[PDB]
Amino acid sequence: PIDDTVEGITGNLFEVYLKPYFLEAYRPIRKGDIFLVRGGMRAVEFKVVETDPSPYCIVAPDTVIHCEGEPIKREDEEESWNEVGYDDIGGCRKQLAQIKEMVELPLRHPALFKAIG
Amino acid sequence: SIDPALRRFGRFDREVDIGIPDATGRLEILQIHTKNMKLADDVDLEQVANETHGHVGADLAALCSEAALQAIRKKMDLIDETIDAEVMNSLAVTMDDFRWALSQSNR
Amino acid sequence: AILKQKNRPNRLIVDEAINEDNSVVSLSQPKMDELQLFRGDTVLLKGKKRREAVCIVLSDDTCSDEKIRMNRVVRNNLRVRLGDVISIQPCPDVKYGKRIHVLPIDDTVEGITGNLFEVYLKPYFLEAYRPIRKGDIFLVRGGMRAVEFKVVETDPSPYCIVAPDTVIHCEGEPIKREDEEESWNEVGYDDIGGCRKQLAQIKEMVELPLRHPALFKAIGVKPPRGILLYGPPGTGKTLIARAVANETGAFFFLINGPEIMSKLAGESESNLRKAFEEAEKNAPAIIFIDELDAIAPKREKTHGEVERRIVSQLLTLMDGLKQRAHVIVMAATNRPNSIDPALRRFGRFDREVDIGIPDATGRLEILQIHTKNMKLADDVDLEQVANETHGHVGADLAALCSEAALQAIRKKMDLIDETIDAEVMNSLAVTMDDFRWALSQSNR
Amino acid sequence: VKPPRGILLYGPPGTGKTLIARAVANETGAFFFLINGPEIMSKLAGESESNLRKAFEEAEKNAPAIIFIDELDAIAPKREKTHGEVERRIVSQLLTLMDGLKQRAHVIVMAATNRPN
Ligand SMILES: Nc1ncnc2c1ncn2[C@@H]1O[C@H](COP(=O)(O)OP(=O)(O)O)[C@@H](O)[C@H]1O
Ligand SMILES: Nc1ncnc2c1ncn2[C@@H]1O[C@H](COP(=O)(O)OP(=O)(O)O)[C@@H](O)[C@H]1O
Ligand SMILES: NC[C@@H](O)c1ccc(Br)cc1
Ligand code: NA
Ligand code: NA
Repeated sequence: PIDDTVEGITGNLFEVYLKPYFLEAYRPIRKGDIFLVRGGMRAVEFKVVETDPSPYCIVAPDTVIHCEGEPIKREDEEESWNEVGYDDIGGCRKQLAQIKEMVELPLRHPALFKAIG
Repeated sequence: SIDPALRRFGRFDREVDIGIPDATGRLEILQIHTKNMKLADDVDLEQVANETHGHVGADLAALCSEAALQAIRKKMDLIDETIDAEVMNSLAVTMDDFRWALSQSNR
Repeated sequence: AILKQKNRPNRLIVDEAINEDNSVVSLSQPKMDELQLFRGDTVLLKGKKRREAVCIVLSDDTCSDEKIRMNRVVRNNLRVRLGDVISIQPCPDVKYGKRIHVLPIDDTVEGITGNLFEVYLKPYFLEAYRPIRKGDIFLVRGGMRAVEFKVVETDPSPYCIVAPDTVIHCEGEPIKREDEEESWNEVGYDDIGGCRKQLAQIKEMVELPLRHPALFKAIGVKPPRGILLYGPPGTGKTLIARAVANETGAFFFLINGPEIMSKLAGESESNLRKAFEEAEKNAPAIIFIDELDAIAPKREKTHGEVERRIVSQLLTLMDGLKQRAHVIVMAATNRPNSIDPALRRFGRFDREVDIGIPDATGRLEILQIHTKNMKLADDVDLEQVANETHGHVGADLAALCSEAALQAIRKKMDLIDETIDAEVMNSLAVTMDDFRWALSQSNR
Repeated sequence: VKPPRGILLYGPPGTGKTLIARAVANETGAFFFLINGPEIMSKLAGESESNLRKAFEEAEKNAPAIIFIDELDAIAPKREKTHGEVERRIVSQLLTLMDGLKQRAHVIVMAATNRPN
């Protein structure tokens, strides 16, 4: 688990979050993946630190899931827990599209504006 | 109400109207603010969206919190340091909980 | 290997009294049948911190099966709040007491002189066969005040029935109110009349954040942060806020609008910030802002930059309140269209409750509340008083009751003319003529 | 039971409001402390508030006492008719002192105005 995302939770996280997430879903996963699971009026994050076979596999009914060890530090990883994104915004598609266009070049391609007047 | 000199060329050069959502937008907002909740089969978020004319996103977010807290209050009685994940993950918010929230008049 | 049942039928949720007597608890009739209890039976109640109480159980046709009605004296003796759980069992083996020892609680008898036993204890126990337990604190009303006593021993021990033959001993060092958990001069929901529905709404709003604060480090859902109470002056807005703090066990910090605004520039803002920090440090807490409009009028009605700075400071402090766990801000105004609308934004004052003027039934309840320490003559007709006080608010009715009592005293200070005597005060009756005199004055 | 704490006397100038307050103090043997509105408001910022507070403390120290505020409206007009933050501070100070009056045993405040509205 990623430490900040399980603070204030107690109990069996595996049974509550990981089992339903993977159950008969045959999810493909890769070593180094960070994934988000929702339930219980919160969201928790986990990191895939190893797989066998390596470095990716399908999590199948026979797959054993190990969860023992030192929790991951959220500051050491790139993830979106509790960060708002466009997926958190409903019912103003056209206004958001306008704003996206307005900021695309200055925020995503800033070097452009030392080339052009 | 703001100082019109703020709209001069090179200051606030663009304006965008973020209005009130329509029924389809309200449904999307309700789906966003329940995505971490367990909703019972009888929850009809489309009905909630249809009857919340004029509400904005903050109103809908407050409604969803109110419904979830009502659900908890109803099932804190039969249970009464750190809360347990299995308890929280099996609690379902029901249509009755949304109906209770929609029937309060103090917001 | 070493266990026992968990969902026990004798675990009940604590609910408010309908019968305000210290010795009585009420159950539903089906629950009494399930537990094989009968009207008048003595029962043993178990609460928190291994506290116990002995009471007489009666049936009540409005009690939910899973709840028990008990007054605030019994709740304190059991160390429970409304909404907590107790257990109840039959207590058939209670004997008539040979002797008991009781002591007064010091603060509650200050300024009284005379024989407290004869004035308070004798009428309280007389032919009532009250069950009592060692360690009980109980409240007795009369003489236009309330006094408190502690049961420090009983024989047999640790509980008995106080019967006509029981000897009551009262000699020794008075009990220190600070060493005990009791409700003397603390306002509760039993001190509030004529706004049952509004109080029920507020109770629901604060239940989880003030009573179950750990919940909100488990879940991402947001509770109410600010509750605005609207209504004319004197409708009990401060009373409600205080009562909710007391009944939930929350720290209570009062901010009074004029007091903040009497300060110099800068000191007003420091005092607001200090209030929120003290509340956070003692959370769960309620901050109550009395006369909010003195601090936070609409920008139209501000004629100064120091006044605008103070409103802005309050807005910023409300915004910080999410970072302050288990703190609820309640605020009161009688000019709701007068306060700054930015106060109603999501995450500031998110809820509003209209505390209106009471109706005739509510006025009667208020009159009963404000006469509960008085001796009322047989001819006092509080229903008549309630019927004729249309438009009055709680403060008006409280003033009326004081005025009637002082008129009664003036009429019987003449025929008598350092410390007043309990027997004099406890035998003085307020009469209908005294209420009629009060109702006929026009100078309030 | 609570006695009256403050008594407002209303009437045109010269109808005996000060006379009444003085006479009640003398006939009851109460200490009498006069606060005159214009005199308070002639003081610098801060001195007005200190003088109000000092009046209530002296009355409490000599109780039973009557504080009489002559020309109350010079100190405590409606917020409409205040054109300054020092004037609003002074009204607020008086409100706070009245609220403290329950903690000051046997002190009655009488006040007079010819503009009660
Ligand atoms: N609903 C009520 N029940 C009992 N007493 C009340 C009620 N409302 C007001 N009072 C009495 O009026 C007085 C002032 O009430 P307060 O809470 O200060 O009113 P507000 O804050 O609304 O101005 C108190 O003595 C209080 O007991
Ligand atoms: N009712 C009265 N009886 C006798 N003299 C009065 C009366 N009312 C006013 N006066 C006289 O008028 C003068 C001023 O009265 P004062 O008490 O200052 O009035 P106010 O305070 O109402 O302005 C005093 O000399 C006082 O004796
Ligand atoms: N001094 C008190 C002592 O006489 C006494 C002890 C116990 C009991 Br029960 C009553 C009285
Ligand atoms: Na991170
Ligand atoms: Na105490």
